[PDB]
Formats: sequence, structure tokens, C-alpha cells
Amino acid sequence: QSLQDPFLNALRRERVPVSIYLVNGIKLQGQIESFDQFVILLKNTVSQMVYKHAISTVVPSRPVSH
Amino acid sequence: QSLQDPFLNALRRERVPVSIYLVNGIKLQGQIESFDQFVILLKNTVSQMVYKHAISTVVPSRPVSH
Amino acid sequence: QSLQDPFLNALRRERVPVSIYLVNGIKLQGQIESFDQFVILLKNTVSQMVYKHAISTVVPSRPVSH
Amino acid sequence: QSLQDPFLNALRRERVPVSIYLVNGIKLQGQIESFDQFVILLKNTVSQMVYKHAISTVVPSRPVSH
Amino acid sequence: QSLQDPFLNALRRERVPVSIYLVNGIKLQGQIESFDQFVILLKNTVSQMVYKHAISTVVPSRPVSH
Amino acid sequence: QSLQDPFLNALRRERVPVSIYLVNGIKLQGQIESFDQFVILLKNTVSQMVYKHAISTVVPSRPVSH
Repeated sequence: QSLQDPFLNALRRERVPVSIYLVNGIKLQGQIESFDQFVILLKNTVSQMVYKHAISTVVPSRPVSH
Repeated sequence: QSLQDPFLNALRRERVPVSIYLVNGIKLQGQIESFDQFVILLKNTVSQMVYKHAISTVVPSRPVSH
Repeated sequence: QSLQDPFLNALRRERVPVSIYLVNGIKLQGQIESFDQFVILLKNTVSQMVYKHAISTVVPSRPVSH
Repeated sequence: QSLQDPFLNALRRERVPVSIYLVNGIKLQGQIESFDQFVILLKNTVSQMVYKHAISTVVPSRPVSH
Repeated sequence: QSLQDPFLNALRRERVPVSIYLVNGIKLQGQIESFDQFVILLKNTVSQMVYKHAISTVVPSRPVSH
Repeated sequence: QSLQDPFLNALRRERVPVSIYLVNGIKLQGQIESFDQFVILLKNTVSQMVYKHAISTVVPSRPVSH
């Protein structure tokens, strides 16, 4: 049903450092702790809850199985 | 069903000071009083009703159980 | 079902002056005359129909019961 | 069910000159010829089809019954 | 059910040159080859697939029957 | 049901280099590896997951059958 779900899940499972680029030009970095329909929880010191509607791209720091 | 709901609820329940970053680059601060499907009520002097569609991230000022 | 509806309704009923901040950085002011699922009618000289998708926050000029 | 529909319909029926402000800061002017769920047709020389998602506000040039 | 569909269809059928203005201020030009629920295919050398969510207005270069 | 799906699928199947223009003015380039309802996976060194809501246009580098 989804390519998004298995991609994000691979990133979460493998604890791959990612860059999440926002539509406003900000780049966030961390590891994906969890996600659901509308948000991604991006972990560093604290977990930032990122609304998907604000994201342009999710870019892994290295290739991942998917 | 949701990771967003228990995260926001933990922030509300624990009265943790948060930063809510808007997609336009404004940073709001306060405590989350309540929220529903589409909005978050952010309390200081008055309660500001923030539309989720305008939010990029919600960042707690300290780690919280979730 | 909603926190948004009773909040906007309190603002409407009590005729509280509000500021409606748009995502593009414009601040509108007036009283909320009415609202529905998608829009808020903001009254001054004429009524401006404001699409919720364009709004970041609704901020009352004084605390209101909700 | 809607306040938006009777408002736009009053503007259409009465052929009131309006300003439609876009979220990007452009102001369009004309008369509303027609509208549906997602768009407003704004008439001058030609009819411009305006997506509601791009609109911040619709402001009549004079008060209208609604 | 729709005013959008017959408008776009008239533009497509009559092969009228159009300007499609994006919310970010870019103006695209061409002829509408096809469209569906979410996108418009705008033809010149190649066909550009334009997401409706990115469009502010569609403006025909001359009046068209609708 | 869709023109978007067969267009993206032709681009994927034929491995045509594309430009994906974001609403914020960034231009991404690569080949479309896969896509679903909400995202496009754009391949170069790694696969970037691009949210459709952030895309304005998808432009093939050469004409493609559709």
C-alpha cells in the first residue's frame, strides 16, 4: 500500500542518521525514532516532532535496504 | 493509531515548556493546554490557537516520557 | 470532538477582539462574526472571509472562557 | 453546512467587486463569476481560475447581505 | 459537481495557450494536454506534470467557452 | 482514474532522468525509483524520499510515451 512506510521503517530500524529538509529551507538531522500517519519523531538530545506537511525530503546519510 | 497524540498528551500532562516552530520561521513558546485533530492551544498570558498546518516542529525543552 | 470549535465559538459569542496571524506574516484584526469548517469571517468595516489554511494562529486580545 | 458557500454566492449574485488576496501576497481583483468546492472563477477580461488553497482572504469592496 | 473540470476541459479541448501561475511566483506557459484529480500536464517541448497544490491560478490567453 | 500514475510510471519504467522542482525553488535531479500515493523516491547516490506536497513540477529530460 505504501513505499513511504517501509522506507521510513528501514531508516528507523537501522538507526541510520538522516537529514530531513523542510520546505522552508531548514535542514534537521538525527535518527528517526518513530513515525505515524502525520509526523516523524526525530531524535537527538530530545525528540522533535516534525509534521510531514512541513518536510520536503528525507535523505539517508548512507544507502539503506528497501 | 497515533504517535502524535501520545506525544502531545505527554507534553500537556507534564506541563513541559515547548517551542513550536512555524513553517514561516517564527518560534512560539509556552505550555500545551490542549489540542485536537487540527489545532494546538499554546498557553502563556492568553491561549493562542495554533493550526497544525502552520507548524513545522514541536520541540520539548527537556526530554519527556513517551 | 473539537477544541477548535468551542474556542472560536467563545471568541464569537463574547465578541472579543482578536488577531489572526497569517502564515505569510500578515496580521489581521477584528471580531469573529462566524466560522465554519474551512473559513472564518472576520468583521470590521466589511467582513473578510479568511481561509483557515492561510492562518497560523488566532490570538484573543484578552483571556476568554473555554 | 457552510458559511463559505452563502458568502461566495452573495458576492456572485450581487456582482460585487472583490479583492482576493493570495497567500504569496498578490492581490487579484474582479467579480466572482462562479465557484465550486476547490476553485473560484474571477472575471475581468478573461476568467482566472483561482485555487482556494492559494487564497488567504476574500474581501468585498462594500458590505453585502449574508 | 465541478466548475474546475469543465473549465480545464475547455482549455484542453480548444488547445488554448494558458499561463499557470505557481504559488511561488513562477509563471509557466503552454497548452493543457490532460489533467486529473491532482495534476495538470502542461505541454511545450516536453510535458511538465504540475501539481495543483502548487498552482495559484490558471489564466487563458483568450476568452473560452465555459 | 489517474494521469499522474501512468506518467510517473513511464518515467520510472524508462529510467528517464528527471528534474523535480520544489515549491521553494530547489531543483532536484535523478531517476524515479518508485512512488506511491504521497511520495516519490528519487535516486542518485542514495534515494531521497520526496513528499509530493513539496513538489511543484516533474519535468522529464526528454519526451516519454504516455
